[PDB]
Amino acid sequence: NDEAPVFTQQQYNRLGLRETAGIGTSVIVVRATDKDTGDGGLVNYRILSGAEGKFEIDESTGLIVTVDYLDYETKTSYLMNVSATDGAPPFNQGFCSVYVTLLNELDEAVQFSNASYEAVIMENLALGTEIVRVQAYDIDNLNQITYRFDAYTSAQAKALFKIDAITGVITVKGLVDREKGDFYTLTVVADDGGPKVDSTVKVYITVLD
Ligand SMILES: [Ca+2]
Ligand SMILES: [Ca+2]
Ligand SMILES: [Ca+2]
Ligand code: NA
Repeated sequence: NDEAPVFTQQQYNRLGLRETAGIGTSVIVVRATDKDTGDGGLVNYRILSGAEGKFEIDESTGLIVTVDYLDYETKTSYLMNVSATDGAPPFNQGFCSVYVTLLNELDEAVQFSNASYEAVIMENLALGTEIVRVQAYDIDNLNQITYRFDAYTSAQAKALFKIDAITGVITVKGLVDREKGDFYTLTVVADDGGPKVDSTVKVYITVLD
């Protein structure tokens, strides 16, 4: 027991670890010195709490790495308790903690302001009349949404309506004639500039005599 291990820092800090970091990514290196000779000065590294199944420490190297995927939107930061135990009886311990905070990156989809949208209009509505407004909210809270009609929205309905790529306001583009169509189901995509499979909503437009 001549002395116990002392880490080089009380709290280690890794700030802005990318949440989309891959498995095995280097997080931070800890180090506890023990100036006893032989096995009394040889320390074994271990996490006691706080990693929540996302981090693993090398017992010998003291390197911490990730061990599955991270998520800013599920947990923004981690505080792990680490021990260093010397290699001979009586296995004296030393202690630190490790603070990891995550960098929010654009890896999530988008929510809309309702389940769907509806508009009831009359024939021969003037051009550029506002019909309804689609609005959506980047889950990631990084980007603004851009709005467009999806690929499968019909030529006929692309001729009659236009959505604003910024405001998401749908306006009258051409002349709505009842006999040509009294009801339209539009599909609006909200793009966040991100990866995800496209977030869409329905707009149901009804035309009256
Ligand atoms: Ca010792
Ligand atoms: Ca995320
Ligand atoms: Ca994110
Ligand atoms: Na998003």
